[PDB]
Amino acid sequence: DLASLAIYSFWIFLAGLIYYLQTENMREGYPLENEDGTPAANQGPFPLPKPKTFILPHGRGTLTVPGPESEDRPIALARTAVSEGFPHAPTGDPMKDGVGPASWVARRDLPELDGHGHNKIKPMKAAAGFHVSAGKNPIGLPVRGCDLEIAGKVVDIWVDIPEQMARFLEVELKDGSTRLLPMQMVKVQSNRVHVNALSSDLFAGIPTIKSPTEVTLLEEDKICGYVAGGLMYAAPKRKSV
Amino acid sequence: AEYQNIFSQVQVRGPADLGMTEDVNLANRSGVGPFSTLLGWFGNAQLGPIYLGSLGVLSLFSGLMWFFTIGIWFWYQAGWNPAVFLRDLFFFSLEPPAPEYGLSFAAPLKEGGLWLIASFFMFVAVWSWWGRTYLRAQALGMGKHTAWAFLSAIWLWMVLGFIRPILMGSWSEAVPYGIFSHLDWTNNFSLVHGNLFYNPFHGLSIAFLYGSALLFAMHGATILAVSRFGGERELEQIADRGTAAERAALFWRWTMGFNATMEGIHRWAIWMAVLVTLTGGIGILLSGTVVDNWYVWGQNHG
Amino acid sequence: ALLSFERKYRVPGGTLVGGNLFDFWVGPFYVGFFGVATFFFAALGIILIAWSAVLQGTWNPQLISVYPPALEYGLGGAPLAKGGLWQIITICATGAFVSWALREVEICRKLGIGYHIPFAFAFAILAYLTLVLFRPVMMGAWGYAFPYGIWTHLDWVSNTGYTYGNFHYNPAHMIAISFFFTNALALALHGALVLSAANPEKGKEMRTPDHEDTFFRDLVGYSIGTLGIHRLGLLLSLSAVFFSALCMIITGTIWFDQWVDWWQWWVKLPWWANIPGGING
Ligand code: BCL
Ligand code: BCL
Ligand code: BCL
Ligand SMILES: CC[C@H]1c2cc3[nH]c4c(c3C)C(=O)[C@H](C(=O)OC)c4c3nc(cc4[nH]c(cc(n2)[C@@H]1C)c(C(C)=O)c4C)[C@@H](C)[C@@H]3CCC(=O)OC/C=C(\C)CCC[C@H](C)CCC[C@H](C)CCCC(C)C
Ligand SMILES: CC[C@H]1c2cc3[nH]c4c(c3C)C(=O)[C@H](C(=O)OC)c4c3nc(cc4[nH]c(cc(n2)[C@@H]1C)c(C(C)=O)c4C)[C@@H](C)[C@@H]3CCC(=O)OC/C=C(\C)CCC[C@H](C)CCC[C@H](C)CCCC(C)C
Ligand SMILES: CCCCCCCCCCCC[N+](C)(C)[O-]
Ligand SMILES: CCCCCCCCCCCC[N+](C)(C)[O-]
Ligand SMILES: CCCCCCCCCCCC[N+](C)(C)[O-]
Ligand SMILES: CCCCCCCCCCCC[N+](C)(C)[O-]
Ligand SMILES: CCCCCCCCCCCC[N+](C)(C)[O-]
Ligand SMILES: [Fe+3]
Ligand SMILES: [K+]
Repeated sequence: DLASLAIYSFWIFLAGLIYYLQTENMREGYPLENEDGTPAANQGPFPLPKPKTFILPHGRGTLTVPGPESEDRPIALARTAVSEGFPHAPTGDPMKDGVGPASWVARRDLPELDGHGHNKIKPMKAAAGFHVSAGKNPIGLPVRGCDLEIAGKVVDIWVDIPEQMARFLEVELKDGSTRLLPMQMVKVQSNRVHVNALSSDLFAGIPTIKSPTEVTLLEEDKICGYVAGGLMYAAPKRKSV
Repeated sequence: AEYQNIFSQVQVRGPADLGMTEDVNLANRSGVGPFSTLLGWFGNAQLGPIYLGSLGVLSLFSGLMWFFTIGIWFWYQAGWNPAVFLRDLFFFSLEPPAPEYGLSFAAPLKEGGLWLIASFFMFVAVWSWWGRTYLRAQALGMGKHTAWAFLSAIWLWMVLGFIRPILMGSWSEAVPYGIFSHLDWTNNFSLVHGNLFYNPFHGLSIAFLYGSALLFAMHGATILAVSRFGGERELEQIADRGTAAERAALFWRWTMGFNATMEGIHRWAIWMAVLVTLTGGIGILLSGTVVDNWYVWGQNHG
Repeated sequence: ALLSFERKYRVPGGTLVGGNLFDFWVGPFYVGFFGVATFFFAALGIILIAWSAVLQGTWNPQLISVYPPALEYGLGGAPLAKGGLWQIITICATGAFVSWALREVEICRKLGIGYHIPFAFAFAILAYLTLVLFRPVMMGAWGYAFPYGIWTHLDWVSNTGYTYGNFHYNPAHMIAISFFFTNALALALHGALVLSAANPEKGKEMRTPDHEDTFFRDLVGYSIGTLGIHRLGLLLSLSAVFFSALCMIITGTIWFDQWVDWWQWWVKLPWWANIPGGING
């Protein structure tokens, strides 16, 4: 019977398809490692796929996954148990060390470029013809930490040109330097921008950008990570409200 | 609350974005349209420009010829009165030829011909739009996944309106153009074929439709959740994994025990969707051609 | 075993209950208080189902069916073999689903991400709790809920719909359906768009988001953007479910006749109500 041939074939295909799908999703973070970083014993029934190579634009090489996996950065943690499966305690300051919710990946130290080879993200002062077009403009607003203290003042929005959206607020600090706060972790309010992740005193600590009119992917990860970790690691100084 | 990033807090605007050229014939692109601050809270404020070559003209014109073949019928059915047209809009229906005319085009405008005309016009509209989905990919140097994905939808549509009625001997077996009539068609189809809940393909189709809601809820939630780390920038995350890809993967790994990569989620995405209409299409094509009653079939096939 | 990049994230912290007491993983799975809550609830949920199975007299998953209490029982308790087990298995299910959500919040807290996933899941829990709690409570009996069985639940769906004629005419349900279909359209397209960019014509370099917009603006005259679309899928799919819940919460409670007839309100507005011609005059 043709319905029976059809249905039975289909389950075969769905099996093959799931197989395919699952191996395609092992292109990163595999093979599995024990907590010491060595190759784990049981990997699983699905093999690593045959590798594929992406040609990056703008002369930026290729990326060829799966491949030799490495953090390319040292990890300040230490076991807390004598066996698998327990948390790993920061050996210093998790925020300054970039661990836990302060974690950052070691992405390239160049800026994401757009489809015409131009920095995707620029301070709005440098992005010709960009302006705030609706909503409250935060440039000038003071910035407040979860300790209810003033950390700085907003001095520019950093915009995504091709996507025409706000990605960071550049915030000037007590000492004149600036920091990028991810826009997703701020609350623009009538009369201030409130950042809840960090307390005022941890703002200096935000990773800085080597060049004042661009952010590299690496620096983005460092800043985004630093800011997120605050939620966890600044909760002592986080006053209720 | 923290920002949830469902709507934006500040909108910025800059010069109108005319797009990448690659190989696209710019003679056939339009100018930018207005910008909508309202759309801006959720997505992009920019409307236009739109590529509109010879195939687009064919598709839209043919597309309208469809919507006015039906319309004319509806106004007519209303006795030309706009009060009635508006009142009874959902009850009007352009119905296919009787079973007596089989696959012939020999049937009177008032009792089938107008249905065939509208079907002709729709068939030209969709297929032409299909070529568009390919060519626009092509002109930009991109993959053809969209065209291939679209073909899955086209399949179910083709089965319902063209392949199945052809294999059954009569245009009468096709769906009518009408809001309520097509819901009645759908219901009575299931009744006539033994309750389509007994059709395994219908079953799968439901699993994927729901699963599509499950997946996109998961996925969309996940990107929004890691958007403080640049998550939505999925292509550069594909070329250079960031803490956003890693936190997303690990959320899921720690929740359900396994997980996607940032390109890989999109293969689960494309397939979960595409398999809705793929399976469903098979389900219907078999209905009444190979299997008259799915309850009965069920009894004899597990 | 851990992902190549995972250890750095496995720091202590983020639990809502029990401090460190349950802050560990088993293989890839985070446990936590809500892991233990979930295990407890699933376990007992499953035993009690195997228990119902034994008393129906079957072990086949296509036959096992735990039925709610006969409508007689109203909103009270029924005995174990005749309505209770479903009642207690629903206490386990909701326990297990709600615990799973709170576990997801603990994972988010450890990982410093947003709480979107677990909030989203909450919508699915609500649809479920509409079909087994809010709707059966408002109607007056646990009997109006669906029974736990692979096929028997589909039996309930059909029955329930047909009680109101062709259920297609439920207007909340039309909105529901349109969201499920549009969601599926949006997934197809999003999947396909990213992949077409990651995976361009042979020999060619990866495309950029600008190519994704240019694609869609060329095709339909608009591009919602990469943040937009993720907002969109979440919105469509959560909308689909919210209207699913709504379309049932109103059915058998505020509207309980044939849904087809509901549309007479529009057909009979007094201006066109009596004009001759058309379908309805
Ligand atoms: C699938 C099994 C049955 C069936 C069962 C059902 C059931 C059951 C239901 C529907 C419902 C719908 N069905 Mg049906 N449906 C079938 C086949 C079809 C087909 C088809 C061509 O095959 C079509 C077109 C429709 C159409 C529709 C819609 C009327 C409605 C919601 C669709 C939706 O969410 O779309 C996807 C969403 C989209 C947004 C795509 C549409 C976008 C449009 C085309 C673009 C607008 C552009 C604008 C005009 C631009 C102007 C600019 C200028 C400058 C002026 N059905 C088959 C036969 N269908 C539901 C309903 O509510 O009916 C009332 C419902 O409950
Ligand atoms: C009482 C009714 C029967 C029943 C009768 C049917 C029938 C008959 C069919 C389905 C089908 C489906 N049913 Mg069923 N269904 C029932 C019960 C259910 C229940 C439920 C909770 O009980 C659910 C969730 C579903 C769900 C589904 C879907 C999984 C599937 C349609 C997929 C889809 O995307 O189509 C939507 C997609 C399309 C129609 C493709 C359209 C693509 C074209 C190219 C678009 C044209 C655009 C146009 C030109 C412009 C737009 C204009 C305006 C919108 C007007 N059914 C009961 C048992 N169902 C379909 C199926 O696959 O069955 C196997 C089908 O044929
Ligand atoms: C003859 C039958 C009637 C009909 C009668 C009904 C009835 C009756 C109902 C629907 C409902 C729905 N129908 Mg209708 N419907 C009909 C025709 C259709 C057609 C069609 C194409 O013709 C379509 C597309 C639909 C579409 C739909 C959806 C809008 C909705 C189902 C989704 C939902 O509620 O999800 C919500 C999702 C859930 C409830 C999932 C819950 C998941 C929970 C949170 C977790 C469980 C986890 C699990 C136990 C884990 C297992 C272990 C792990 C796997 C390890 N109907 C026909 C005409 N329809 C339903 C609805 O709206 O319900 C609210 C409903 O009750
Ligand atoms: C996995 C299957 C799912 C799916 C996938 C899918 N659909 C797709 C695609 C894909 C992958 C596309 O690429 C294609 C698309 O382009 O999306 C943007 C499409 C598409 N899916 C569509 C609809 C659609 N899909 C559906 C379903 C699904 N599609 C499934 C759930 C449904 C239903 C019934 O649920 C519908 C209704 C269309 C939006 C689009 C195909 C468009 C098309 O074929 O158009 C030809 C028709 C016309 C040209 C007529 C429209 C004209 C307008 C009225 C504008 C007039 C302009 C004029 C200049 C003004 C006139 C004014 C006066 C002068 C008169
Ligand atoms: C709200 C939009 C959509 C959605 C969203 C959604 N679902 C989610 C999430 C999100 C965002 C998760 O994070 C979570 C997840 O982990 O996903 C992988 C989940 C989830 N969605 C799931 C399923 C699911 N979602 C569905 C639907 C949807 N989910 C919507 C379409 C459906 C259906 C019918 O369409 C199902 C079946 C699970 C895979 C997972 C939740 C897993 C979970 O809670 O596990 C804990 C409990 C157990 C492991 C065991 C429970 C056992 C009980 C004690 C007994 C069983 C009782 C049951 C009621 C009987 C069922 C009988 C059937 C035959 C009807
Ligand atoms: C549509 C249902 C989803 C089925 C999920 C199948 C994937 C299981 C993958 C587990 C192995 C991955 N692992 C443990 C090596 O990381
Ligand atoms: C859901 C589709 C969205 C289209 C329209 C969105 C309008 C919502 C605007 C709300 C945000 C405004 N504000 C000032 C509160 O930020
Ligand atoms: C037999 C052809 C099948 C193709 C599907 C036709 C059903 C579409 C019904 C949509 C309603 C038409 N209209 C004019 C009211 O919009
Ligand atoms: C690409 C994602 C894979 C999704 C998993 C689908 C699981 C199928 C559910 C089975 C129901 C079908 N059937 C034949 C019993 O009717
Ligand atoms: C519907 C069933 C889905 C269940 C998927 C759960 C997969 C978790 C696998 C964990 C075990 C790891 N492994 C395979 C390496 O041993
Ligand atoms: Fe995505
Ligand atoms: K400027």
